[PDB]
Amino acid sequence: FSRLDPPEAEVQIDRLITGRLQSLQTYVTQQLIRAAEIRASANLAATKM
Amino acid sequence: RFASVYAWNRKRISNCVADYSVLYNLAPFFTFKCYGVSPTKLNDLCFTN
Amino acid sequence: VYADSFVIRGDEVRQIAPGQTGNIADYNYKLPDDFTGCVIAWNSNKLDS
Repeated sequence: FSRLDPPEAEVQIDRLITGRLQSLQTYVTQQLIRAAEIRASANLAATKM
Repeated sequence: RFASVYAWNRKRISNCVADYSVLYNLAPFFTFKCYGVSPTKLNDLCFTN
Repeated sequence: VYADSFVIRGDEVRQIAPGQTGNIADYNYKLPDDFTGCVIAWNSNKLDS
């Protein structure tokens, strides 16, 4: 924002906002699959106890 | 005098305070394309070399 | 539809565009950054001179 005028500055930050959202989308999705993997172990642990 | 195309000059400017309004006031300077920084921000940065 | 008519000197005729800086824009007539319209400027040296 310091080096670029207002219109182009958005063009550039669009790449970062979509880029960083893609980083969080991947992070959350990996957590969802891991959470289900832990749950199947928790249900097995509850079954054995 | 300005140099020729095939042997272009290179002057190193350092250790001073940069004001760009003198450029805009004197002569039209029709083409002022900039490739890494917007001209209106040139007054709010600091340059290495 | 609103029409604004005036006469400037031909040196700064291109400072009408929003986002520019200068005496005429900052002190006489400035347009918003989100201007939605058109501008028509011509030379009338045959009449006013």
